[PDB]
Amino acid sequence: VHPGELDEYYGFWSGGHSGEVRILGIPSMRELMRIPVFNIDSATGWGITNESKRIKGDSAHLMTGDSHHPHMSMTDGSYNGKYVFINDKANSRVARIRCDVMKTDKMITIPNVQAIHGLRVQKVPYTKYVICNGEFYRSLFNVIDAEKMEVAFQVMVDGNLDNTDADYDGKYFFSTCYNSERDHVVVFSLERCLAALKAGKFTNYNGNKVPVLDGRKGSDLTRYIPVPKSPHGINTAPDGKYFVANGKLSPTVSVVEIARLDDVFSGKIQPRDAIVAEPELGLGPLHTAFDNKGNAFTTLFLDSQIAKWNIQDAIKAYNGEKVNYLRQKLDVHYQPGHNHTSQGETRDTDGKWLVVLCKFSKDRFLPVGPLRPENDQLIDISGDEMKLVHDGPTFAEPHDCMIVHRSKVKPQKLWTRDDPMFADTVAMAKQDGVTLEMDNKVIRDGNKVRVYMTSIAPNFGMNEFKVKLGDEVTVVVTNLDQVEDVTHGFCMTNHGVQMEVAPQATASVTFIANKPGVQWYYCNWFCHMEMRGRMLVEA
Amino acid sequence: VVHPGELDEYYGFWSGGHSGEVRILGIPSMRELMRIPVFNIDSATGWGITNESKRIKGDSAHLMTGDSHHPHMSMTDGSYNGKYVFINDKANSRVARIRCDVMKTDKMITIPNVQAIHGLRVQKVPYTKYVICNGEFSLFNVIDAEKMEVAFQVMVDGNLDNTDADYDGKYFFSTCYNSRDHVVVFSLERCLAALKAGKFTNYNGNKVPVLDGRKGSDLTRYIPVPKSPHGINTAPDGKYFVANGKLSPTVSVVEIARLDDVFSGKIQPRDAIVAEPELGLGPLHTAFDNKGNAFTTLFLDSQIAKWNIQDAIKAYNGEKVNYLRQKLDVHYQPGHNHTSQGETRDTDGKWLVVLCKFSKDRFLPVGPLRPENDQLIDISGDEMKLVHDGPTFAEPHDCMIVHRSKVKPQKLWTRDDPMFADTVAMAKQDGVTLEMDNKVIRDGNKVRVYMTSIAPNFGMNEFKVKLGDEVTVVVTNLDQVEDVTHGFCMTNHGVQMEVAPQATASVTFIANKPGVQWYYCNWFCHMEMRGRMLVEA
Repeated sequence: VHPGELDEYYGFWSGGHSGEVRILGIPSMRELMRIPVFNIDSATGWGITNESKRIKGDSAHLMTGDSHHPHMSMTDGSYNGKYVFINDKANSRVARIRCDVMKTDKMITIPNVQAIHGLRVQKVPYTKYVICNGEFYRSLFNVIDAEKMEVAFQVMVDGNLDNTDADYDGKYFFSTCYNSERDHVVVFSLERCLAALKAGKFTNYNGNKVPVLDGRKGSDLTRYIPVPKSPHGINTAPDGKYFVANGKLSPTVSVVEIARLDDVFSGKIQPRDAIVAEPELGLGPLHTAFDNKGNAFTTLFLDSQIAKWNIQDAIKAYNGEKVNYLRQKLDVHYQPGHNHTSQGETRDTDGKWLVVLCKFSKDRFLPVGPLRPENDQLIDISGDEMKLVHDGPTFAEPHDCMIVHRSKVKPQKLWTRDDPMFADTVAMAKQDGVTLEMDNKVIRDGNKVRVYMTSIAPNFGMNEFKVKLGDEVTVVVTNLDQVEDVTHGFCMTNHGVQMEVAPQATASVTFIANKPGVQWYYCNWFCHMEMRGRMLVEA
Repeated sequence: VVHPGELDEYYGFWSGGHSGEVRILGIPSMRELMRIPVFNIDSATGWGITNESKRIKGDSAHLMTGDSHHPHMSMTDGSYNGKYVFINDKANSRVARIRCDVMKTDKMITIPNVQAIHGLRVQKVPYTKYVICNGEFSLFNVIDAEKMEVAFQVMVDGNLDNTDADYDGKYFFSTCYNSRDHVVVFSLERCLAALKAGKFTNYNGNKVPVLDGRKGSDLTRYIPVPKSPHGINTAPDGKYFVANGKLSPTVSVVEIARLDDVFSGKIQPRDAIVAEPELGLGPLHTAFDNKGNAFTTLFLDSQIAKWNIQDAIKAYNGEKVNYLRQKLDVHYQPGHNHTSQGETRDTDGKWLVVLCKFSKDRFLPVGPLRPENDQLIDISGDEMKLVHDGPTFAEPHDCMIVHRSKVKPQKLWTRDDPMFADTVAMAKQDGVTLEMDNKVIRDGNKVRVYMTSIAPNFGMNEFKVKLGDEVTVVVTNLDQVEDVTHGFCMTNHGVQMEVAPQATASVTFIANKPGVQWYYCNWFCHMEMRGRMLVEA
């Protein structure tokens, strides 16, 4: 990607422990934007603005989180560009990002659980539900309503749940049990789950209304396919025909044929009969991604490699044929966890790019101290041979990523005044008699002051206001510029308050006027230089 | 082109801008290798939340944000020594020191008498004894690099913008954006003289020495420069500085040798100037190669102008000569630019980096918030060539490029490190030896819990607290291999922290939440590292 040329895909990377989501240019691998979710963001005021606190809700007091599995919504198994879903492994939260504006717009705490592993989206007919694994010793599969951001129901299971995926028919979800020689993949029949809901075969644990179903062994709702051993990843192939459970402690992967699952649910066949391959690949197989020619790419954590293999040949070998299913092994640097192909989790898998997330970079970059970056490696798989083309230092241990063709995402260039994200601020303003598109007013409410001001580069609509020492001050800034990329900032000097105000947005922030005398506020973002003003704090 | 297996030639220290951090970049890759938290609350490392970082932030530990402005590395003597990086928080009147051995912020001060801080540079020669910055009361601040305390302040007329230093240790310089305006020149020798002679005032409840550098004073000389000048940049031969015209289409070149005679009264302030070349609309900032050329950002024109300094001197004295060598479009609205080792005697003329404020069409769209564009230009050959377009987050104001040989960080922490010394001292008063103990100490409604970690285990499986107890967790990573960072994460309490090999970190929270509460090693250290805090009603 020379200068002047554009990337072909957007990458949505997990921020890991940074609590953000990152947008990347694929194949350049350059970071284009950071979207704050679970962190406190100095740049935007996310965590500190009243709008962001409202979105955070009950968890607004949390300052950190571990951004885990980012997935984008689909319509019938292709990305639709609408939302990106992400979980906080550390605090039992799932967040939704709206891709028109690239900001987090909803966040929920999942009830009845102390941790959240694994998040994926329903593929087909479209993303109605988001699924993830919870724990409290025992496990709960969670089905969340994507558009409502509410928990629909949960299914209690035998075992401890790890990763999840979904099929390409809308009938089934599945998850790996990391603990119960064999472990299992639990398969969830959605039809049967929804039936059981209408019948009223459910419980609520104390202090909530989330309906909990019984999906333990011998339930109608679930079948347990045995698989070795403490498996990790579970990955659906882009033809809808198989899924792969990744051995981890065992040097294999088990391939299951989704068409057989009905027969397992009827008792027409036994759970083991779902499995149609068990190819030995190498030590520590964690995660499998797929191309468009029926090959798979599996990360070998202990071996530090990617194994390319062919799924039809593996099925043939499990039936005693002499065919080589392993195509190639490629060293990676070092300790690969997850890997993802370009549009890989969808029907549009194009077989161009494989990304590998390696946990230890070692000698691969300049030394920068005891805290070291991870390595994200870009692999050209478009040809017969896999080829390592780029090493991407990466911060705070991203767990997972997602790659979408640019044609499927179309962000806004400006906010719109009716956006739900600052609707409640607009509501508050209306209560005070204030029209945000034209007014610069100060409202006095007891020991509170709300200060409504507009900004048009190169100045604020209010030169100054006067408050008392001690007063709780709320500042509502509306950026009335109508030109793309003309972000304004509001910074109240020496109070540790700053926030971006994008074109057409309103933002607000609340602080105590603790310091007496003339305080300066200004436009911190390049919006000029006059954008300046004074808060006179009186003794 | 840095291929897989090849390493970058230089480290870049990039301003975090409004992110409040410093970024470490590989040059010429332009890959972000690390983020050093400074003025921000960092979720990944716990910086801003841990007791160690709160101690370093001091009187500003309540602030949750800032705008990290000018990163500059220490020198000996006109050459980077890799020891420290200094950086200011424009928004909150703070300066911070990063130790490059550990790549962490080790000191932070709030500067007195000042309501905001703009420029920051390091003394070059004989070594980085002082760090200099500009404050609005305006005040010139001289900070003791090593001690991180303000040595003295100098009151001037007009409003200070950017600053630089000479290559002899005699003179500091600053632009005034408000009162032709001026560049104030400060004589260090005469400033130190006046300190010793007691010719200084104090303010308020600080005892910071404040000297008079207003017009007419012995300490300062005001050189007139058009118009609301921005950048002030010292050429790498030490002979000139350039003040950047901004509103005026020019740069002014002052000859540093002439400044003694300006201070003596032998020549006039205006006689300092030896070239005023016209370059283009909006000249903001200049960088230098190692062949006599300068590279100036033209903001309104959106270009870089390469010109020659000696030819501009010749043209100023009537000669019929062409000083302007090339103009280059950049994309778009160039603010600052820096050359590889450019602000030192080691300037190598390999690479120019340009910070442009508007991406517009250069990257995939990503919403109403757009990245800025950091453009890498190859300046080795005759003409300048654009080789790379670097999206950057949150408006980086400034950067510096240092050769990798001059930086040499630690692989591990050491137990005596002053960054956890007071924790170590607190553990000692509790009778605790951090390299071996897993203990719980009870004190009123305080609880101190000391634990060790060796992958894949915490030394303490579980402990018991009452509801509402104030709990400090001190974790010591005892692995001895590089790159085996651990984390401590107490689930559902919004507490996480990195614990690098041999380091100690502590975090204090209230146990608000009854019942079993899991903590674990969030960072890949795995997978057993788990443990239970039992909170009892």
